[PDB]
This record gives sequence, C-alpha cells and structure tokens, in this order.
Amino acid sequence: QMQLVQSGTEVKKPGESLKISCKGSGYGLITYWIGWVRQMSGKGLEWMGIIYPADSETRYSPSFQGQVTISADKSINTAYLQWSSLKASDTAIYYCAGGSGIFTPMDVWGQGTTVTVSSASTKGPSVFPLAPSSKSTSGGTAALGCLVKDYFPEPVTVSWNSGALTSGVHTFPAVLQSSGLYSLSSVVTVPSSSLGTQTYICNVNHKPSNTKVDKKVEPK
Amino acid sequence: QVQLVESGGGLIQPGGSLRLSCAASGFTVSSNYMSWVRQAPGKGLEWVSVIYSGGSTFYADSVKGRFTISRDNSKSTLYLQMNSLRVEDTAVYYCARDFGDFYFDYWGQGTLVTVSSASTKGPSVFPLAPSSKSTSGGTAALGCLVKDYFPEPVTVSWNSGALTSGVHTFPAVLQSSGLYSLSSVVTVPSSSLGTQTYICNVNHKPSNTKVDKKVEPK
Amino acid sequence: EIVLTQSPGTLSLSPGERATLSCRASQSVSSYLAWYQQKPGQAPRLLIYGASSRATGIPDRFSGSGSGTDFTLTISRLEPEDFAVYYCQQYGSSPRTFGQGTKLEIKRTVAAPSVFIFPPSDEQLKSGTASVVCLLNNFYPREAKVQWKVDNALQSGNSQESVTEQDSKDSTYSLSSTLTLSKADYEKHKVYACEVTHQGLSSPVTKSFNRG
Amino acid sequence: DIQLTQSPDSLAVSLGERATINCKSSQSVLYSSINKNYLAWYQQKPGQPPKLLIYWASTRESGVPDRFSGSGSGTDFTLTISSLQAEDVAVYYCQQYYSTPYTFGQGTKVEIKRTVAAPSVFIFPPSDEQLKSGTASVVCLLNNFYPREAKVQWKVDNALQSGNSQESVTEQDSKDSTYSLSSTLTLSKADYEKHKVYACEVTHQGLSSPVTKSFNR
Amino acid sequence: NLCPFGEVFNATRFASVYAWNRKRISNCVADYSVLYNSASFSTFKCYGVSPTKLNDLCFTNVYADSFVIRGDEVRQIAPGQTGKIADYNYKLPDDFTGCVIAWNSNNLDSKVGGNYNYLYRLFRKSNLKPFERDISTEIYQAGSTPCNGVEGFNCYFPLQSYGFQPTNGVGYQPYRVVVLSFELAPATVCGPK
Ligand SMILES: *[C@@H]1O[C@H](CO)[C@@H](O[C@@H]2O[C@H](CO)[C@@H](O[C@@H]3O[C@H](CO)[C@@H](O)[C@H](O)[C@@H]3O)[C@H](O)[C@H]2NC(C)=O)[C@H](O)[C@H]1NC(C)=O
Repeated sequence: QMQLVQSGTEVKKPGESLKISCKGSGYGLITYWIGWVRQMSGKGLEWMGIIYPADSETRYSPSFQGQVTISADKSINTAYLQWSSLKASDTAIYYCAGGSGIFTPMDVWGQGTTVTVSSASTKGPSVFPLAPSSKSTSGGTAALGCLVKDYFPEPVTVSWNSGALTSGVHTFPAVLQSSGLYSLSSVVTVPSSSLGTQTYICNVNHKPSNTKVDKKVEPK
Repeated sequence: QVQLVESGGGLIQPGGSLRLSCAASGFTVSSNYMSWVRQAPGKGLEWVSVIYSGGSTFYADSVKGRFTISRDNSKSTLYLQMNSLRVEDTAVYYCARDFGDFYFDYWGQGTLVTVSSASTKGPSVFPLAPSSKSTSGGTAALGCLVKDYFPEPVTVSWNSGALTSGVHTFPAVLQSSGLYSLSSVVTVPSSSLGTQTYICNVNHKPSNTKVDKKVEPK
Repeated sequence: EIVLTQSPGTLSLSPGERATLSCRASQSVSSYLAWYQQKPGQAPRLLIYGASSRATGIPDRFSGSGSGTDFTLTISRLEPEDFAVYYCQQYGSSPRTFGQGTKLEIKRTVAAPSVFIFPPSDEQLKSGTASVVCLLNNFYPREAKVQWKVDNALQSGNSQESVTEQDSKDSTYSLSSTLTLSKADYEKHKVYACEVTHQGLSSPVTKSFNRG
Repeated sequence: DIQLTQSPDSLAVSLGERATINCKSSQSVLYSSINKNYLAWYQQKPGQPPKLLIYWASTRESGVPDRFSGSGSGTDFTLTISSLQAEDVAVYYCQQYYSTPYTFGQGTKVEIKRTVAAPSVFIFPPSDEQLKSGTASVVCLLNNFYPREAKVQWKVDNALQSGNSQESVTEQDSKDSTYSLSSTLTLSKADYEKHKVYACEVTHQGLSSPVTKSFNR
Repeated sequence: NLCPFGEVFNATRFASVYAWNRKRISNCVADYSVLYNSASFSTFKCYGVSPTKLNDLCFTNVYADSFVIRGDEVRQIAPGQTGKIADYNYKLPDDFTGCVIAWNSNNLDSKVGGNYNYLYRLFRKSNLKPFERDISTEIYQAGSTPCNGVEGFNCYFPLQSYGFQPTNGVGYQPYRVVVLSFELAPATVCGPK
C-alpha cells in the first residue's frame, strides 16, 4: 500500500512564486507515476500533468503546458508543482494523485493543498451575536447564532460552548465578499425554555490572524 | 406588483470586467424571458442580450463573445457579466422582463456603467451666496456648485429633503478637464435669509463623499 | 438589421390637443411593433404592444395604428403628466431595434427668465480657480441666448451651459451658464456681466458685478 | 483531447433505491487488442479527496462494496449504485486515461431523497454592537428544508433589495438529509436607519404560499 | 411497393410545428430521384447521408417529419441549434443522420389578411429532447400563483399564431419543411435495384 502526503495550506499575493510539495511512502514507489489535479472552488477536476519520478519524464496538459512546472526528487520520493508568478485565477485546491503506470487509473490520492492568491492582507474576524427573540422561536425551538464577518484568509473554526454543544449547529460555508474578505455565520437550535437558564457562547478562532473571540449570545 | 431593482454599475477601466445584478419580484425568473437593454447618453435604446425561459441565451453582435447573461433562481436575480469592456460600452443598462422575445412589459430603474481610464475624483462644493445681485423683488436665489468629480452621478438635496419647492438641479456637464460639474439652486423669499438656514446635501457614492455645505447671505 | 425612423424628432403641443407620432421601418414587420414612454430620470414604460393593443394600466386615449412599414401613435387629451420621450420598437426580425425617440414638449405662455449672477466664492478662490454662475430661472420657451462680456469684451471658449427638464408645476425651464477662469485671470478683470436674450424680454437683460 | 460529458448534473435517489449515472465519450476509449475500455469512476465526498471506485469501466477497486457497478463500452458508460445508502452522498466523476491529457467529466451530484420538508424561517435584526461599528447585517435563516431549491427575497419597506445580499447553503445533513440556508443583508448604518420594515420573503416547494418574516427597527 | 413520399411532400395542408406530423415508411421501394433532381427546394441540407446515393441503400425505417415555420426559422432545423422553434417545437439530435428539406410555400399557406392556423410553442420551462412532440395547451404559469386554466397576469397561452401574409418579407413567409430521418435488423425500405 502507498500513501501520498502533501504540503500545507498556502496564502500568497499575486505575482509571487509558489512551490507545493507531495511526498509518498509505502511499497511500490518505483512504479507510481505522480499526477497533479486542480479543483477550483465549486467546480470539477482538471488534469494538469504527470511525471515519472525515476527519470523525470513529464507530460503536460495543453492547458497547463507553460503555466506550471512539474518536477520530482527521486531521492526523497517527492514531487513538486511550481509557479513563477501567481495569479488570482490560480486560487484552488491542488491534489497529487498516484498511479502505478502511465495510462492507468489514479488509485492513491493526497489530502490536497489549498492555495489562496489574493491582494488582501491578514484581517481578523469581527464577531457579532444573533440574539434570539419571538422572531427566532418556533414553539419549543429557539434559534440563535453568531456572525463572523470581514476576515482573511480562511479558515475560521467556530464552536459552541467550547465544543460541548454539537447537535443542531449549522456553520455555513464562508462567502468571499466583494470587499475581498470572507464572512461566515453559525447558528444553533436549542429549546426555547433554556433561554433564561442556559448561557450560549460561540468560540471563534482565526489562526492566521491569531484571533480568539468568545461571544456570548442572549435574548435582547 | 412587479419589481426590478438593479445593481453593480460604476466606473471601470477599459478591458476590465463588471457584473450587473437585477433582483426580480412578482414573477418567476426561471419561467420568463428576460433581456438587458442599454441606453448610451443621447443615443437611445439598444438591445444587448436575452435569456429564454428554457435557458437559451442570445446576444447582440457588438457584445457577443464579451457579455454573458445568466440567472440565479435561488436568489431571483438576473446577471450580466461584462468582460473586456470598451469605452463605447458606456451606457445606462436596463433590466427588462421580456414577453416571449417580443417586447419589454416591465423595466428596472437602470444602472450606469462608465468605462474610462480616468480615476475617481471627489466633488468640491462651493456656496452660491444670495446677494443684491442674486435677489429679485421679494424672491432670493441661492445654490451650491458641485465641481470636479468623476464619475457620475451626484445627488443634491436641500435641508435633508425638507426643501423641495423651487429647487432646480442642472444636469452635469463634462468640462474640458475630463471632470463633471453641476449646479443646484433654490428659490426662497428674500425675508428668510437672515432667519432661515439653508444647507445643500451633496452625496457622491462613487467617491463615498458626503458634504453638507451651508450657504450664507452676503 | 432594420432601422426605425421616428417623425417628428421633437414636438411641442398645448395640453388638450392630439399628438400624432409616426414610426417608419426599413422592412415591413407586419404589426410587430411596440411603443414605450420614458419620462426623465425614469425607465421606459410599455404603452402599446402590437400595432394597436394597449398595455395594462394605460388610458384609452393612447392609441396605436398602422401596419407593415408605417405606424402611428396618437395621444389624445394631452395632460401634463404626459410630455416625455416616446420610442417605438420592432420585433418582427432579430435583432430587435428601437427608434431614435420623439421628445414631447408642453406648450405654455411666454415667461421672461429671471436672471441672477453669482460671483465666485472666496473658498473656491483659495484653491486657485474662479467660477461665475449665471442663472436663468423659470422661462419659456427653451430657446435662450447667454453671452459673457468681461470688461465689455465678449468671452468665448470658457463657458458651459446646462438646461433642466420641463417643470412639473409651471412647465418652465431653467438654465445655468458657468464661466470658469483661473484666479490669476480672474484678478486681471473688474466687470463680469451676463447678457441674456430671450423672447419674453423686449431688450436683452444684463446682470453684472464688480470684483470686490 | 477526449471530451467526457456525464448526465445528469444532479441526482436524487431515496435510501435503498437505484442510482444511475451515464458518461459519454467524444471518441472511443476502447483498447482493441487488450479488449478493455480505459475508463474510471471516482467518488468525492465533500471536503475529501477523490476516491477511485471502478477502473476499466467494469472492475471494482479493492475495498469498494458490491453495490457499485460499472458497465458500457466504446463511448457509452454507466455507473450504477443499487441500494443507495446515506454514506454514498458525494460527487461522482468519470475519467478517461486512454490517452494523454487525462480528462474528467463535469461531475454528478448525488443526494438522498426525502419527503418534502418546509423550511423553518428565522430573522435576526443586527446587533447593537455591530451598529456602533457603522454597518448593519440582517440574517435570514432557512432551517431543515428539502429539496435544496428555495428562493429568498429581501424587501425593505416593500422595496426589493438588489446587490446587497449574499447566501450560503450547508451540505445535506447526514441524519435527516435536510438543508439549511442563510441569507445576509448588509447595509451601512446611514442606510439602515432610513427605513423601518425589514422583511425576508421565502419561496419553497413545501410552502403553499410564500412566507415572510419581518421586524420593525 | 412504392413508398408514400408523395403523401408527405405534396400534402394539401401541413401541420403546425408544435404538432409536427411523422410519417412511418416501411416495406416499400423508395425512389429518391424525384427529390434530389427537383428544382423546387430552397434548402436540401443532408447530414451524414448522401441523397444522390439513396437509390442503392437499404434501411430499417424512414421517417418523414412535416411542419411549417418561418424563413428565419429554417436555420434552426439543424443539429446543435437553439431558438424558439428548436428548443420548444422541433429539436434535432446532435448526431442527426438525414436530410432537412424546405421550400417556400407562400402560395399555399399565406392568406390575405393572414392565415392564423399555423402555430408554434412560445413558452416552455425546459427545452425539448430530440424528436419530442409537445401538444400541451395548458396555461403557462409564469408566476407562483396557480393559473387554473385561465389567461391573465403571469398566465400565458403557450401557443402563438404565425399569421402568414403574402405581403411580408421572405423571412416572414411560410416554409414547408420535411425532415427525412434514416434508421438502420431486417431491412424493409430499399431503393430501386
Ligand atoms: C409531387 O408533385 C410534383 C409536382 O408538383 C411531382 O413532380 C413531378 O415528378 C416527376 C417524377 O417522375 C417528374 O417527371 C420527371 O421529369 C423530368 C423532367 O423534369 C424527367 O427527367 C424524368 O424522366 C421524369 O419524367 C415531373 O416532371 C414532375 N412534375 C412537376 C410539375 O414538378 C412529384 O413527383 C410528386 N412527388 C413527390 C414524391 O412528392
């Protein structure tokens, strides 16, 4: 069995260079051809190229013929994907896939590397409460949540009661705003009789900005 | 009732991209023909594109290959992507509900797209002070001068909308410097200059400019 | 491509009359025409679909006629809520095309303009430019002549004019003539006069001020 | 450049029922001498890398359960899931490796079909904290509804809002197979305080008439 | 023994495009020289088959599709085409193998003061699949409120009238269109010799 592990998430400004990594381990490394697949957010899978690491024979897709460079270091069983000058159009998640030969299916896949190319700079999130009310109550159920707005880059982890409250929570996917920053909302479903007894706090953590906010929500 | 509200108009350099949104109410977006029609300043209406109830899209020759019309049923909005924009594309783009590719029975308020390599400039507001040369009989004339802003538009109100009778806001005129200038005047009795305070509210959304200029008699 | 020509280009009738607007096409469209009305600062409104069918919410006084290459829009009982720009659009052959429009003007009694002049503000002078604004308020008809005489010398190439739309109360016009000069050139002259010629004036009206 | 188009774009199959996905090739991917089509099928669950299910258009990969089956030859290929289960919710791709460059299909979305569930609509006025920063956000929540298709319209004083709202949809819940949607209306304080009535209107298959949740500022 | 091609081409009245007729031709000898040697056709587009060789071929069946459209709409009767006629009335598959034949029929189908009998579908929420016939006359619901089968606001009749007139331009004039579809099992339709 063979395993592929990729490098970490990358956030870069346009025009910079980038080199993501993909290292393999297990048995049969000598037979495996290493490919590279681009998947833009909300779209399908695009094949970019392939390489046989032992002699570095590279095949390029005509779409990605001159835009990227695919290399390999057989000594460390690592394949590389390079950019000379990044563009915002390159913002996608890149997988490296392994196949035991050319013209063979890709059976081994890496976890994927998220690449964000943007003019924006690291900005901490602003957390605002979504207080419950009669407009948020349907009988015995009351809806509350938090609004995480104007942060960059992804990701933002949101927890409720320090991870204790996990049923009924809905953390909506981030939306890239026209200002270049991300916004996110997380909501919870709780009994309407616990409003005055239970205290509900949302935990927002943004490691790129090193921001930790514990926002408590309560009826207004 | 039917509503068509537009968004997205503004200044953009030639060769840039811009998307126009059109929220629709009172009918189902997916089930109706809808078209974008643009009107250049002093040129008249011109059809741009249409999207059929079945999803087919058709475009005009001048915009084919650059414009893309699309709909979002989940959000009840009609879109118009405008890539590789040109200076001649500068027009007021209207959002219209099309009755079977024949005629437009409902129209949106319209949004203005300006394509130029010129940059956004904030307006300067100057007082037009009432004086013996600005007062005739019992009637007085005052105003504000909104000069050197780009691009359009600029809205002017007096006393935060409290004064609407006798106000005349002239259409903007493009000066030789490439910037716009505008004047707005009101007609008030000459007995109110000492007691009443008159303030013109100039707002330039493209520049995010807010000016509450006060005019005083001389 | 098919070209639609509207005649007349502009038209100005008194309230209560009948306004007849023609609309001729390159090829025959077989009554596949539509009529729209666009008031200033507003979107076009559908008036008549087909050659003669009336859109919902429009009074019976609006009537469409004609077929083939000749079409007519007749507006009876002209009310001041009318008097906008009217377009005709064909939909017989792709691409659909519009007419050049027909401006509709209200006609009223002659009103002499009220002429006011504004010297440049001291705040503007600190920036380095001087603007002299001459105002013609509430006049009819629209045709007017404004001249800038500085020290009895006619000015050219340094003035711009702007005209408002017809008023909704007295149906008059307003015109502003702005003379833009550098403050250095502004201090080189003493008398700034604005001479106005209009039908409602027996003789031209001159409004002037002295710098200082 | 072999083109692969797969239909349909989205699929709705109840638990335990049959799911069928077709894949159409611009040219034959059949290797004549070896008598095997160079076609593969991939499964990509949300947030996870693609997983190879079936290769050579009929041969299952090791560990793939028996209910996944591939069929077809030449330019026509079908992926069949009999007795569709909850864990099978993913996007499925058909990939050709007959000749470089490798190409994929546009993907087919597979969801669990459930009975029509109307959304629970909740409306949140902007917090007093957010107003002090100069912006106001109104959040409208559509909770536990099916199918995913729904319409949200923002009207301020019965005036339709355009260009100032954005929406986000969660994935299908793994227990009740419902969806949740949030539409956020963002306004400046100056624009927010010039109006009184803020209404969120929801149109959905499970609602006989559109519902409206509103509040007065 | 003689295939009834004349009953299709020389028909006194053609069908509307939304309700296009299809003639099944089987168990007969088909002479095509009457067609490709003619000079009455304004369009004889053939895709994937050679009409001049049609007298040496054996098929399983031949389909004859008849309808009337405008001149501007004749271009829509072709594989991979979009438009009101192509999407809502008559759609050809992208892999279409056959011939599209059209000729001007202003003499037979245009009446003084119009015809108003030839119809086309104007409203439909999805495009037709190839070789699909939709004869529904249900009121088209353009809004969320149900129509209850009465025309009104957001409730349109799906069908529209062509209204062919003799004085109209060539594109506006009616055109009779016959679409020949060849299907190739035992062969029941063959040409001479
Ligand atoms: C439909 O009706 C038309 C008339 O409207 C028929 O056309 C006739 O077709 C016959 C076929 O034998 C023609 O005869 C041939 O004429 C040529 C000379 O042009 C000659 O080379 C041949 O040996 C033969 O005699 C005939 O002229 C023609 N007449 C007209 C007035 O067009 C047609 O056959 C009918 N058929 C179908 C299948 O719809």
